[PDB]
Amino acid sequence: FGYRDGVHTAGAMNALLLPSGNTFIADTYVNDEPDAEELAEITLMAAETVRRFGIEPRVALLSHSNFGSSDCPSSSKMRQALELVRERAPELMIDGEMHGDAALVEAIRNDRMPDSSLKGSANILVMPNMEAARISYNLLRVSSSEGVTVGPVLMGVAKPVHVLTPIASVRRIVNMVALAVVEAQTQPL
Amino acid sequence: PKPFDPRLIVKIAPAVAKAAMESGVATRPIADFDVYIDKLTEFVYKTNLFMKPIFSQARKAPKRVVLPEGEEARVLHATQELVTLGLAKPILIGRPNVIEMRIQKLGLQIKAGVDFEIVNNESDPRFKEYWTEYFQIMKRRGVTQEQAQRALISNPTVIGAIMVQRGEADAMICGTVGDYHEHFSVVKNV
Amino acid sequence: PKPFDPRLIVKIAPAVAKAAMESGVATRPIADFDVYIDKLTEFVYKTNLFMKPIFSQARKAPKRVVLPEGEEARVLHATQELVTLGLAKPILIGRPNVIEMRIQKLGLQIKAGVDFEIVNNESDPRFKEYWTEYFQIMKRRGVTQEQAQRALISNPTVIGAIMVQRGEADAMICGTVGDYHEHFSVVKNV
Repeated sequence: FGYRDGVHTAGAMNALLLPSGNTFIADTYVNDEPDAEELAEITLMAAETVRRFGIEPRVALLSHSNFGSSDCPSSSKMRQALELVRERAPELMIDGEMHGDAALVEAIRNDRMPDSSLKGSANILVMPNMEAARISYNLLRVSSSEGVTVGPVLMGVAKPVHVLTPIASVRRIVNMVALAVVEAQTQPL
Repeated sequence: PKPFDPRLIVKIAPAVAKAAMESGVATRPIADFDVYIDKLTEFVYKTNLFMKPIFSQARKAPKRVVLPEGEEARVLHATQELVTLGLAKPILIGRPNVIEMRIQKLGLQIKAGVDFEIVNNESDPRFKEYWTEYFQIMKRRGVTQEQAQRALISNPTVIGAIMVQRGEADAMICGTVGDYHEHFSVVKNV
Repeated sequence: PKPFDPRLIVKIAPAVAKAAMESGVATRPIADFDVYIDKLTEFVYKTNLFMKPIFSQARKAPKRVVLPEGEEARVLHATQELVTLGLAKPILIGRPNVIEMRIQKLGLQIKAGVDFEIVNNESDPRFKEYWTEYFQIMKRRGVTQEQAQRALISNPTVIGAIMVQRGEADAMICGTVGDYHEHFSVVKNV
């Protein structure tokens, strides 16, 4: 198929149901160590996919650094990705980089950064590498006592296709068939 | 005066020269005494010949300079010599009691509030604005509000940099105690 | 007492149970009250069930612990609760006036010099030995003698680490204000 026009990367995104609501995690399956540009493109595609669900996207970039408390290369990569995203789509609600609890809890974020541009609890989480994304996704999947997901949604390819996992149940297959049909209804971009 | 006082030549020689001037025993009269005193000083201090344009330009319009390390003896001596030369308007940072006691101990003559200003770092009325501005600058570099307050209490260099940034001073001279790169990092960040 | 006081269950329920014990209306007598109070506490605090072996082992022989950050309200509350449980012998670092005034403000009952020791960082008789030892440790890591004295005056974590190293304490708990890695660096170096 190849990439859709205007994009040079692909990503995977998993849905999950936490006490704070529905939440998406990217990227979990494709890129082993994305750079800033790939992170920006993944963020934009994830925002569009979330918009499909009739939800107002809210993005958070996660790291062990908390608003510049560290200067390891990963945190710098997040800062560059954030500036790129703000350059491209100015109307998107996004902030970072921050800790996970700050992203999920309003009071913690407001204590440390009273004037953040992100309101409420984020519903899209972008990780620096596939290690963190996969580990967090699995641990949260088991610990959030439901154990149900909607993933992996694949974004970036020029045709409406998705790739599942061998442990996928019937309901997940039905959900992805419906989602692919919805994507294919409009003329592919 | 003690034998090794360096001001002896500068205070004596022009007076004797003027006494020669009045009594008519001189044979090679000097034009003006200012260049004479300058030459004597260049003999004394070995860098006046190099720094003379700087001193001449600076004496035309003094500015406000912050010395965060306002309890060192060297800084106090420098403040006295700066006031005497009429070359700047110093501002010191530290506890007023220690500064006054050491001024008495060293036998200087500069008087707090008349020749220079003392900023009490432990208790200042502008603490709120200072730490608020520091946080507004450094929030994305990993500085929480409590860290900002602690820094504005404990770090004189930060106080000096914030004072210069807001326009309450004009220059800062720091770093006579401690490592170079911590001061440089603070200055570059602010 | 206020309605939300958590000690209410622990103080009330065993007393009512013992009253039932005396009057003979009980039908399922309890063996000993200690496990009962423990179970109630595990209901209250949600981590006693996990930490019970640690508490039981620690209560057999208390040691000496240094809390360098001896002016925070949380540290004072923790000191009170540690003294009450008979679980350690705390040592606090800070200015005695502020510590006493805040103890009065919070309405605690621990008394300085009887339940815990206060080390006045600004003026201590063992300042010389402490900064000498710190310099002897850190001279090859770029720490001059003046830096050592300044650190032993201004940094409570260094004072605590030196106190532990010399054997005047047994453990240290620090880092409730400021960044993690500065405290960790000091601890690792010492």
